[PDB]
Amino acid sequence: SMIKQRTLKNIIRATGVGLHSGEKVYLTLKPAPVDTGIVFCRTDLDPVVEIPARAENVGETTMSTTLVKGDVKVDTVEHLLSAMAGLGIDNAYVELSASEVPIMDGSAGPFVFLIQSAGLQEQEAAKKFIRIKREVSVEEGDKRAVFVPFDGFKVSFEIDFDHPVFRGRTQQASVDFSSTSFVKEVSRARTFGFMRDIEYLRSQNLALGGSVENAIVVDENRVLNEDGLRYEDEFVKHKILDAIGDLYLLGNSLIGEFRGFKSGHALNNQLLRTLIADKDAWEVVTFEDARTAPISYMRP
Ligand SMILES: C[C@@](CCn1ccc(-c2ccc(-n3nccn3)cc2)cc1=O)(C(=O)NO)S(C)(=O)=O
Ligand SMILES: C[C@@](CCn1ccc(-c2ccc(-n3nccn3)cc2)cc1=O)(C(=O)NO)S(C)(=O)=O
Ligand SMILES: [Cl-]
Ligand SMILES: [Zn+2]
Ligand SMILES: [Zn+2]
Repeated sequence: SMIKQRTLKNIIRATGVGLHSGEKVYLTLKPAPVDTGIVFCRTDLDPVVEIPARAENVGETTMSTTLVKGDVKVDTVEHLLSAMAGLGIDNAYVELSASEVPIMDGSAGPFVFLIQSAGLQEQEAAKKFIRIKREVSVEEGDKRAVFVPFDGFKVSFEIDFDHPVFRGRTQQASVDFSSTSFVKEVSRARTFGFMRDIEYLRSQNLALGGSVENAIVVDENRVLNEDGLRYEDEFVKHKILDAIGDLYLLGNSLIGEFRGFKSGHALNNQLLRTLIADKDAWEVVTFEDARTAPISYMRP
């Protein structure tokens, strides 16, 4: 059959705290009709404020990706969006009782598991993909983010931390999703930050919810998490996870390749804005036969 749009098969509920705000938050994911996209809804507000998870609604990009509308925000959307992108969810309502998505364990793992426990539902409309037709590159300072045409979906990233826990380690990684599992090899990679910064971050209402329970906390010369890392390259794999979530603000799955060098949320969003504006560089495609497409998805 054709590759169909997907939504949730059942309502998902989760509770947690915002990484940056520390606020308790209830998250509810609900099915949504064809061509809705992913839409966040601040249900603590009346009337609610609904913000489509789209590049045009990105306000702040300092320490997380934040959506804004009116006076209102939804902070830290990237890890949830990474899970929804990795599982191929097109349409969903994401209700939140506070201004920040819960951080869970710092990775996309818990969201992936909650979604896959609920199940996905195919819908009676073709899934639309954005295919990169021409290279699009943005740079600022020593940072670079690029889309290049590629028959599939592939994400590469390089970091360069002047820090003794990072020097001599694997700071580059490349994942081609024709051969590597998002679920197994990317989704579990946790966010990370530095003990040196915590008093300063908190003085700015950042990382107020952060701890070893939801982040890899790096001290001056060692990782503080007593149970260790999930991947030897967990840091760069988390940057790949972040990039997948930020890229999903295009609103559709990508057929193309992303390469990041010290990119973060701000440059990722600048890349999306430049791609969207360079309409010669992309097109929207659908697949009447899943067998012949360059990307394939797990059973729903
Ligand atoms: C079969 C296999 C891999 C399956 N697959 C397929 C697609 C994606 C994927 C993830 C993100 C995006 N995207 N983000 C932003 C925009 N678009 C697009 C596609 C992830 C994945 O995992 C598997 O087993 N998965 O468990 S495989 C044999 O390659 O291991
Ligand atoms: C932007 C980014 C990272 C986001 N982040 C994550 C964790 C912390 C953090 C820092 C210190 C502690 N802590 N100190 C003592 C005890 N606990 C706990 C958590 C700070 C932060 O800013 C990201 O993942 N965005 O999605 S990242 C990897 O791209 O730089
Ligand atoms: Cl950046
Ligand atoms: Zn992150
Ligand atoms: Zn052009």
